Amino acid sequence: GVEIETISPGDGRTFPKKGQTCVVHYTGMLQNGKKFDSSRDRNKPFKFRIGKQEVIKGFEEGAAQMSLGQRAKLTCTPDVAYGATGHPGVIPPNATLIFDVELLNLE
Ligand SMILES: CO[C@H]1C[C@@H]2CC[C@@H](C)[C@@](O)(O2)C(=O)C(=O)N2CCCC[C@H]2C(=O)O[C@H]([C@H](C)C[C@@H]2CC[C@@H](O)[C@H](OC)C2)CC(=O)[C@H](C)/C=C(\C)[C@@H](O)[C@@H](OC)C(=O)[C@H](C)C[C@H](C)/C=C/C=C/C=C/1C
Ligand SMILES: [Cl-]
Ligand SMILES: [Cl-]
Ligand SMILES: [Cl-]
Repeated sequence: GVEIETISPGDGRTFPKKGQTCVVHYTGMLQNGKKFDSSRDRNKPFKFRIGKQEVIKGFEEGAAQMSLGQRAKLTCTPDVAYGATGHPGVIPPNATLIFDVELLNLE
């Protein structure tokens, strides 16, 4: 599943709701240490809708349990990420993924 380790606490009150758009900054790396992406380096926060299966299960389950302003390390086992298939040309089969996510806003 998804394991969450807080980097900085959020407000402890405002969490993503049904129908809301999450606005985050993230950095992703393979558990071996290779960084594969960062919304921070492109200076553009990442947006996705809660409950719309837009992102991998671990990323959305991690964000759903975060409050506004929280930053956390999410460790995603392959069954909540890209599983046996991987993501073509970027994420191999059976990859555990680490995401550093900050919940910036809810729209
Ligand atoms: C260039 O960078 C890519 C993101 C890259 C791709 C490669 C991976 C390593 C990665 O680097 O992100 C990465 O860090 C990663 O693993 N991510 C991104 C951050 C959230 C977690 C994860 C993810 O789920 O990616 C996603 C993963 C790769 C695929 C999805 C996984 C869940 C599954 O249910 C979905 O089935 C459909 C497919 C990619 C996304 O987060 C993008 C935003 C979402 C989609 C494409 C779909 O949800 C699509 O469904 C119709 C939509 O509704 C979108 C909004 C429609 C519009 C037009 C498309 C926009 C595309 C934007 C693409 C972007 C910024
Ligand atoms: Cl790297
Ligand atoms: Cl920015
Ligand atoms: Cl923002």
